[PDB]
Amino acid sequence: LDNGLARTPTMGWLHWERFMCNLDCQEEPDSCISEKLFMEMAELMVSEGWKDAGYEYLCIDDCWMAPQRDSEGRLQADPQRFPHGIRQLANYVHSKGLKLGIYADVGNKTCAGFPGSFGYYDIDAQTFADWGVDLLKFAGCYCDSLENLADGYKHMSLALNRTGRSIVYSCEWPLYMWPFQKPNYTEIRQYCNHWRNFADIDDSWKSIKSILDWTSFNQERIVDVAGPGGWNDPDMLVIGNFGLSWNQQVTQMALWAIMAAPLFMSNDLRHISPQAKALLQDKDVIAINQDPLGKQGYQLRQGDNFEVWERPLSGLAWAVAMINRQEIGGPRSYTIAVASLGKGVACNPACFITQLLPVKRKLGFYEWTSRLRSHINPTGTVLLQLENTMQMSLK
Amino acid sequence: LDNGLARTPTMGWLHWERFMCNLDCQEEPDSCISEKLFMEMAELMVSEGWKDAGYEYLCIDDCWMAPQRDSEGRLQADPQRFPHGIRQLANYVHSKGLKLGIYADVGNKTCAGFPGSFGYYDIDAQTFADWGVDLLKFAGCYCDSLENLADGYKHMSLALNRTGRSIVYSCEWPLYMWPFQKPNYTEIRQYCNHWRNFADIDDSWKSIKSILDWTSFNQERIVDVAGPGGWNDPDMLVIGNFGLSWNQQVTQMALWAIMAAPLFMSNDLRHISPQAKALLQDKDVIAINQDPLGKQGYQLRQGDNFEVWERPLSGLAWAVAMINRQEIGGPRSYTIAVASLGKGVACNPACFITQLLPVKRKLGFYEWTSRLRSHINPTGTVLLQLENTMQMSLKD
Amino acid sequence: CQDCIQMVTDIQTAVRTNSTFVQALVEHVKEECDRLGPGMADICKNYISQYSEIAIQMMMHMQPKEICALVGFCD
Ligand SMILES: *[C@@H]1O[C@H](CO)[C@@H](O[C@@H]2O[C@H](CO)[C@@H](O[C@@H]3O[C@H](CO[C@H]4O[C@H](CO)[C@@H](O)[C@H](O)[C@@H]4O)[C@@H](O)[C@H](O[C@H]4O[C@H](CO)[C@@H](O)[C@H](O)[C@@H]4O)[C@@H]3O)[C@H](O)[C@H]2NC(C)=O)[C@H](O)[C@H]1NC(C)=O
Ligand SMILES: *[C@@H]1O[C@H](CO[C@@H]2O[C@@H](C)[C@@H](O)[C@@H](O)[C@@H]2O)[C@@H](O[C@@H]2O[C@H](CO)[C@@H](O[C@@H]3O[C@H](CO)[C@@H](O)[C@H](O[C@H]4O[C@H](CO)[C@@H](O)[C@H](O)[C@@H]4O)[C@@H]3O)[C@H](O)[C@H]2NC(C)=O)[C@H](O)[C@H]1NC(C)=O
Ligand SMILES: *[C@@H]1O[C@H](CO)[C@@H](O[C@@H]2O[C@H](CO)[C@@H](O[C@@H]3O[C@H](CO)[C@@H](O)[C@H](O[C@H]4O[C@H](CO)[C@@H](O)[C@H](O)[C@@H]4O)[C@@H]3O)[C@H](O)[C@H]2NC(C)=O)[C@H](O)[C@H]1NC(C)=O
Ligand SMILES: *[C@@H]1O[C@H](CO)[C@@H](O[C@@H]2O[C@H](CO)[C@@H](O[C@@H]3O[C@H](CO)[C@@H](O)[C@H](O[C@H]4O[C@H](CO)[C@@H](O)[C@H](O)[C@@H]4O)[C@@H]3O)[C@H](O)[C@H]2NC(C)=O)[C@H](O)[C@H]1NC(C)=O
Ligand SMILES: *[C@@H]1O[C@H](CO)[C@@H](O[C@@H]2O[C@H](CO)[C@@H](O)[C@H](O)[C@H]2NC(C)=O)[C@H](O)[C@H]1NC(C)=O
Ligand SMILES: *[C@@H]1O[C@H](CO)[C@@H](O)[C@H](O)[C@H]1NC(C)=O
Repeated sequence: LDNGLARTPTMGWLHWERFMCNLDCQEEPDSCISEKLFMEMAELMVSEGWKDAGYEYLCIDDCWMAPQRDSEGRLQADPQRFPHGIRQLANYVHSKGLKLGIYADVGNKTCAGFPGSFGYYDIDAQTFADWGVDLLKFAGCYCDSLENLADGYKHMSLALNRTGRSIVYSCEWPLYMWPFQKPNYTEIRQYCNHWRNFADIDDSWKSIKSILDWTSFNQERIVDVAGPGGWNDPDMLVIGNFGLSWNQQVTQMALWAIMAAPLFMSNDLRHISPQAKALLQDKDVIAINQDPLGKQGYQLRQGDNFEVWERPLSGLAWAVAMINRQEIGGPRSYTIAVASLGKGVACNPACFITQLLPVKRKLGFYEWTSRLRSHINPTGTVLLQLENTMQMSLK
Repeated sequence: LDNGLARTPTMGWLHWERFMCNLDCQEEPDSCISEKLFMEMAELMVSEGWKDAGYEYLCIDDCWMAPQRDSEGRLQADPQRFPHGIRQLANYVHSKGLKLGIYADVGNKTCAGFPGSFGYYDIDAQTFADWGVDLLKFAGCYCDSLENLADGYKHMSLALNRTGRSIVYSCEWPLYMWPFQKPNYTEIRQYCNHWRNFADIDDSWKSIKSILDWTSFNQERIVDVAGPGGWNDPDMLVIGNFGLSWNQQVTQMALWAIMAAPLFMSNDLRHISPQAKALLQDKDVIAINQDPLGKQGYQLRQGDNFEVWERPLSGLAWAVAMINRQEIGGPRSYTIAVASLGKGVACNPACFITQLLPVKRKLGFYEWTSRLRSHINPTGTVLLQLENTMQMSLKD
Repeated sequence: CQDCIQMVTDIQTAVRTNSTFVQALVEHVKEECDRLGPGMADICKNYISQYSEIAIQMMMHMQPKEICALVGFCD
């Protein structure tokens, strides 16, 4: 979308994978969906360096609404779970230096059953603008025709523009049309800031595998569409949760850095391991994600349960990720000629290679005819940064 | 098998999941299938307290043999990867106070193309017994017929009885019998110490899911067969590897304690996390698995992505595992009436409940009409031990 | 329900060995495209030349009981 926003991929926090639709504040007050949760999250986003690392958008997913609209036809928050209102929450998030997001749907209803924005596009866009909301995650549940889907997404895209407020417009437009339509992503880039491609992520290595395989299969149609202002959204980061190994978390962080992905956390910042915090606040990996050139990486090759991905970086640099997809055994050795990396120009005539994940170490200079050998853990990813001749005469 | 062995489930160490068939010892000498690997594994099984927990059987899986037999028709190891021989390696294992295991096959070849033992059952049986072998894993790759499979397994069992040495005989009989015929588990219990039922494990949570689902489906066939002497082998333990989370490792340890399963580790003892060491050396969980009553646990309840398993223990004690199979969200609460546990007699009229996994804490006394409430992490398991009115001065 | 679980465990196991019978399975379903009659046969062959390497990968991640539940054999 040509709104001057999402020039780098959007970084922040979303509550759906960790907290879901928890409406029981009587028995579980610390985990139900309330403004207390988001205010504690906004405190920890500054107090733990999440704001310093680049995460800024404290977004809200489903199950924030009252079951009915008000007498004026506007959306209203739940009186028990959000008594002080969305606008006061937005002011508290802006007072902490962060930005606040919110959720809505093109359909009659949202995905949980809360009221959607069909027939109320201008009204709800103005409501989120008056509340001070800086990001919209606009879902596509309970939509009856794809014409209604496309017209609702375009109507909200123009209606948020008519508010005059800078907003981030996250779409689920190609999410609910892939079983029966090939999406024309030029339209989706024209009307959205980033778009959800494949199905919803969960706390499993299965979802990481399926999302990466679907992205690598359709990479001829979605890579060149991605740029500053429009990104491919492979849902949320699930690092810091219950159902991923450490190598699988490293795989998700490295491949989200390669795919120019919007790094939306879904964890509990009150209860997070220091290792997941150090992985999610890695400077040299977020720098790959927030590369100012903003060109999405792609799968270079696959075979022998090995995947090699590369992303062009700004300033004659490249980012190379290698995945061992073999889920049996130990650290497997992989050797690749660096003349095949970066269309033959990434190491012409010499490139310095610095491994960033799973550990930060330097691997010395490699000439054009040289071969790079590394060891990759199963269900793990070795991510590396490659320089070129554009370096000082000091080494 | 009335050999006097495997009265408790067998504890030890196999190599197939972590090291597989690495034969390139020039490029990777530390991680190839050589006697240096097993010597270092025995040294760390003594030095790191793995023996003191209960793991003793340092076993060898496939890819140890020479590509051809010798001039006497006997099996022989690889002369480069095993320069000193199997007998000297077994002496090194016995010098540390451990026991050594080895692998063979009922077919013409093993699963890696190495020579099998079809028509060589007695010869290789006396060869292993003279080398000092205390455990045999017998596979079923490259076997032509079910009659040949059954007769070869019976022949190997009778030959290992004829040697006279105390050898724990592990079989892959119902693993290869199930795709064509319903296995007769009384016969398998008659001839084997423990038998592999489902396919080979890998470093994934999906394999744990499929093994547990298959065990819960066929639990009316394989639970009452299991006792002292005869166990059901799911597969090797994979705790300490690259592909499981902490809660999935907790799930595997608690459920292998519930299922009266053999605890064969398959990891790197040179590179293991302290959390995996503390989980694999949990005294109360191993005491649940090594319970002298020998009755295999069973799935009590399944619903709403929740799984309740229970195992009867000695002294009227019970072990209860609760699994949250929902792989999205945070921890989920679960409340169950304790009168539904242990066929109604586990907490009659009262019972003390002690959580053991994922953390050890005392939950206090619960009556017969009481309801137990708990919280389970996603892909995780809460493991509990319950004692009835068979306790004194611990009741105050 | 359960017969599907046995058959899908068999199909998942047969490529867990990395035998590359993916080509054999694609050739089998391309042969099954001739069951639709001469009109839709080459339509099925065009729709199975693409979208078949990826779909078996989604089925390879998927649990076999989940495959049976999603196609309607169990839930
Ligand atoms: C080759 O195969 C044969 C055939 O099975 C084996 O022979 C068996 O060996 C076991 C050895 O453990 C024998 O079992 C033991 O019997 C002892 C008493 O003998 C008689 O006792 C009563 C009648 O008085 C009968 O019920 C019994 O069958 C015998 O007639 C018991 O005291 C032993 O119990 C001790 O060990 C067990 C572990 O097995 C513990 O659980 C107990 O608590 C206790 O400590 C034991 O039960 C068995 O009788 C033999 N059977 C036959 C037919 O000979 C060979 O051992 C085997 N050889 C090799 C090398 O594998
Ligand atoms: C939000 O919901 C409204 C309707 O509300 C819900 O639907 C009703 C069925 C009923 O259950 C209500 O109680 C409930 O709240 C949706 O609006 C409907 O949109 C459809 C679009 O397909 C309209 O159907 C069309 O109506 C035309 C005349 O009004 C008629 O000419 C059309 O017929 C042609 O097309 C059909 C193809 O479906 C074909 O079969 C015919 O032969 C012919 O070619 C067609 O019937 C409904 O009339 C609309 N309902 C109302 C009350 O206006 C709305 O789409 C939905 N929004 C989203 C995003 O899902
Ligand atoms: C509603 O939609 C309209 C589109 O029809 C949109 O108007 C666009 O606004 C952006 C403002 O961000 C304009 O982009 C600028 O164009 C000027 C040239 O005219 C450039 O100088 C600007 O470049 C600077 O800023 C960039 C960051 O955005 C930097 O990357 C750059 O290096 C410079 O520092 C900038 O590109 C754009 O031209 C218009 N488009 C049109 C057709 O007028 C409007 O903003 C939308 N309104 C809302 C509320 O969303
Ligand atoms: C290891 O490899 C050896 C060598 O291949 C193998 O031994 C062979 O087993 C086959 C079993 O099919 C034997 O073939 C049989 O031979 C007898 C005569 O000796 C025939 O009567 C049999 O014919 C009947 O069965 C056929 C089906 O197989 C029918 O088609 C036919 O009409 C008859 O009903 C049958 O041909 C063969 O003789 C041996 N060869 C030797 C040298 O022993 C052994 O089985 C393999 N072991 C394992 C574990 O796989
Ligand atoms: C996606 O669809 C749109 C149509 O909505 C295509 O845009 C059209 O491009 C032609 C260029 O020849 C223009 O004349 C039309 O005016 C455009 N339509 C609109 C509504 O503006 C677009 O080309 C399609 N994307 C791709 C990649 O083909
Ligand atoms: C299984 O084997 C035992 C002994 O070998 C026998 O008594 C029993 O009848 C067999 N079961 C069946 C179903 O034939």
